[PDB]
Order: sequence, then structure tokens, then C-alpha cells
Amino acid sequence: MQIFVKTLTGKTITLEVEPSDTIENVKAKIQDKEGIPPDQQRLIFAGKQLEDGRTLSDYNIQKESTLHLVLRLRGG
Amino acid sequence: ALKRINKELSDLARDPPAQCSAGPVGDDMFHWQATIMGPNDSPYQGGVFFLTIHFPTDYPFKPPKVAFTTRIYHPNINSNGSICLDILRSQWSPALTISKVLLSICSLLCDPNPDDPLVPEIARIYKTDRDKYNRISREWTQKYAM
Repeated sequence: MQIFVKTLTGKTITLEVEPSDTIENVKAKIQDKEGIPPDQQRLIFAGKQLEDGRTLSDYNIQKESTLHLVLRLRGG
Repeated sequence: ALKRINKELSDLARDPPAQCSAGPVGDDMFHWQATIMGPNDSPYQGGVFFLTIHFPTDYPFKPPKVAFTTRIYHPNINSNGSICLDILRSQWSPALTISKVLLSICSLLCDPNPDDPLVPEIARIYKTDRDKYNRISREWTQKYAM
């Protein structure tokens, strides 16, 4: 299906993923898309963190949704 | 209010603030929320903040209540999460784009001005006792931020 993802960088692009896929896989595609590693990749929703072992249908995010991407800057 | 509140939702959905994500919970058009990430400059990097909103039953025309569920030791917010926002004051337009409000809070941390806020105790500490402020700042980070 199709889904929108926006990060603090203001970058916004529609990603492609299956409704049966797992947040563990999408994380692999999003990083390959923008190039940002998973460690810095994060998924938020109405104050709800998405688990790695969860299916899209589980969160019932439906199609044409907007996910809030956040960058976990460690720097230490 | 169902119509008015939906007004911001239109501009929010079509294009929500990048600096911070936000949206109403369920179909209940009354409770709004948002989030903010460490701008990567102040002592709170990687610290995610969450703040809830409460619209009045008399339409935005009435000052909305806001609080901070997260324990932030910033010299501008009390314990009850009392955020100082001039917007609420006379600068409250019965039809303002809450989008600007969120940003106001973002710039607040990226540009504070310790003076006479609702937390004079934290002001003094931050004033000269910076060493300590840093201790609590980092201690209050893992506490709830992380």
C-alpha cells in the first residue's frame, strides 16, 4: 500500500509497504530510501510508539496515513 | 466547536507542522495533543516531550488549558506543567492556527530568557548555578524523557 512519512528535517515522501509486513521490515525500507540508519529512525503516532514486532493491520493505520518520524540523535 | 475544531484539522492533515507532530485523538473533536524533540542544542537532546490540550465548551473564544505531562526542569514551566504563552493573553485570536502555538514552545527552549517566570527558583539556579542545573537537566532526562 502507500503511506506518508514526515521527519523533523521536513522531508516528506510516500513509502511502499504491504499491510502484512512488520515494522521491522518497513524500518529496513525507509532507511534504504532516505539512507538514515534504523538506530536514528523512530516511529510515533498520537503519542504511540510502534513496536518492531507488529503488523500494520495491528495498529489499524489504514491507508493514506501520516506517520511522525523522529531522529534519535545520540551524540556523546 | 465540531466545525471550528475541524478547521485546523484541515490545515493540519493536508500539511502538519514538521517541527512537531500533532493530531486529535479518535473522532472526539475536543482533545488535542502534540510532541517535541530536543532541537539538538539545549540540554535535552534525544528527550521526547508530550503535551496535551483542552478546548473549552464555549469555542476557542475561551482560553484553552495546557499542561506538561513530562517533567521538564526548564526555567519557564512549573510543576503542574504551567507553560507561559502570551498567545493565551490578549494575543488570543478566536481563530488562531494552533500550529503557531506549538512553534512558540519550540523556540522557547531554543531561545529562553530567564527573567520573572512562574519558576523563580529554577531561574536563580540556572542564572549562576549552571553546573547544578546541568545535573538536574540530565537527571530529569532519563527520568521521563527517555
